[PDB]
Amino acid sequence: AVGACVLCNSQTSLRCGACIRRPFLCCKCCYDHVISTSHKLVLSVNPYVCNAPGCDVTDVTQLYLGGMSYYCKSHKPPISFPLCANGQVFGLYKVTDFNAIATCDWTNAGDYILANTCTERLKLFAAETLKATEETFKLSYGIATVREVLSDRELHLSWEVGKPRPPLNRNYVFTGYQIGEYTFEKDAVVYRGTTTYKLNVGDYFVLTSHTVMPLSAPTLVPQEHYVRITGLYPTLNISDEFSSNVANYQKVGMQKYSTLQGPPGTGKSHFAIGLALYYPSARIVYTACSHAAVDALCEKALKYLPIDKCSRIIPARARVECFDKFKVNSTLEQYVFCTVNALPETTADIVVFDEISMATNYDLSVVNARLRAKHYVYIGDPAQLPAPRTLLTKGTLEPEYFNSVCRLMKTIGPDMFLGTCRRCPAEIVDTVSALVYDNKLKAHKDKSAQCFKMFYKGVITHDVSSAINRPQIGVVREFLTRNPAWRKAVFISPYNSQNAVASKILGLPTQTVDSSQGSEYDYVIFTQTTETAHSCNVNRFNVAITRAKVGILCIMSDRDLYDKLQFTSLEI
Ligand SMILES: CCOC(=O)CN1CCS(=O)(=O)CC1
Ligand SMILES: [Zn+2]
Ligand SMILES: [Zn+2]
Ligand SMILES: [Zn+2]
Repeated sequence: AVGACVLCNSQTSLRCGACIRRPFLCCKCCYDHVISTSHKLVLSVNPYVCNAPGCDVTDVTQLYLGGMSYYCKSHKPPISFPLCANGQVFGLYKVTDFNAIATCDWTNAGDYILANTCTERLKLFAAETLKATEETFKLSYGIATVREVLSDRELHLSWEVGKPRPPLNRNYVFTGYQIGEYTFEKDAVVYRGTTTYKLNVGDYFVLTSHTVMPLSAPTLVPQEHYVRITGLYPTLNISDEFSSNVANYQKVGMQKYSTLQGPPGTGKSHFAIGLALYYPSARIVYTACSHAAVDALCEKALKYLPIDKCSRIIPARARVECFDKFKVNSTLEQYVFCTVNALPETTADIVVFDEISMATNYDLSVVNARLRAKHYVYIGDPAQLPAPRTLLTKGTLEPEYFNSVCRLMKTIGPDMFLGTCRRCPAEIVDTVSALVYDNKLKAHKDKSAQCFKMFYKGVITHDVSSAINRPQIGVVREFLTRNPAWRKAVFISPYNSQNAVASKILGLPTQTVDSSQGSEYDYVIFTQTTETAHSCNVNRFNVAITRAKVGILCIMSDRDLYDKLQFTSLEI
């Protein structure tokens, strides 16, 4: 218990006992904390509790130092000094924002705003506190037990009484009982196990509540600007394919860390892999939160980088399927592709962190703790989707508050901006450029004349809280009969329940906006489903319409976003 203060680093024996993370607080900061919050328990080698037998006084403001022990007002000896006096709490080696982070329930957007506008040490305290809160909230949910096994992909569940039921979607991953991780989609429910096991009745599922480790490293290391490219050796012979990013790869070698805002289809993966061709002797660790984002970088590296110097790090507890073409778990390879949670303790000449809007400050800090690099490159787009904040239910989380990297890209601007979209028909590029990019995203493709929009509110039904709009799926069914080229389209919507109904009626492959991020399809059929803050979110709208290479059909509920779509309007 000899540590450093989380607000001014002043060494102390004091730790707040009411805080879920028990931060070390100095004599002056422990006081401003206990005097302005319900948090009154103070800890050291021994807690600040009354030493008199059977006495339950633990409030530090009601306690005194009786020589070597602590006593309340009713038990203190004549020669006793209060623990709280002169703006200090008695201890060895003798903040409004710290109080709000220590006592908030993380259900409001203002909680996340603060966790990102506060000092660096408070961002790590905020990130452990939030993650610990999120993990103890997983215990609140009830146990699901297999009642009847219908087939190899359908079952019927029996839920625990008294405890709420967690939302049935791919967002929530259960642990079977240790028969492997499992997931469900909606009394006919679909069951998907990470490990193929002959489903037994009586075997139950519980959400994987993992221990929240403390954070040591900052979210962002302190910025360093250099006059020359440092520790990296460029090629003079640089492939014409990657010539557009040569000035940007040099900016990467002349700064400790750099930010790259890359709208959809502007060449983020190409920039990331081309940085390896530009610094060809440099050891690069490629990281992202999801296995899908690490795999998309693995796909781009298979096409340009030597496959024998590549390695895909897969955690021993292999959850879902991964990239198979690289030698697995060879930590020492020049190119290592790995998710943030599976990152080994290693060093690199460059660390590339992709899909930065999906990172949390907890993820940012983990990467700085496991990887010691000469250069760090953060690639993503703050106009794309952030990580789901399971506790947040009141207020909207704006892009400048997703993480430190996004906060920077939205305030001081990004260091590098990929300004030309090569994926989308110009109708889509023109819509999202005006919507989220201040008219600075340019269209490489021409207008495809295959981008359509329909204003159809339909009928909104609900499977618990996940929404369905059957008349919107019916309008799509009518459209498909008249436009059979759209047979190979991917169906996208903001709700998995709309996607389950569209899968059975249309037969199209189905994807939620959130799971479609970073993917591209020739044709996209999007039904807005509802007029909610979730379905009207401009970042989600931006991701939804930028998945299409050739054509898109948008069946809209919101007049604002429908009027903003620079598409050909249809009728029926
Ligand atoms: C030369 C400086 O360029 C930028 O900062 C790029 N900026 C364009 C408008 S945006 O897409 O809204 C935010 C990114
Ligand atoms: Zn302090
Ligand atoms: Zn506290
Ligand atoms: Zn007492």
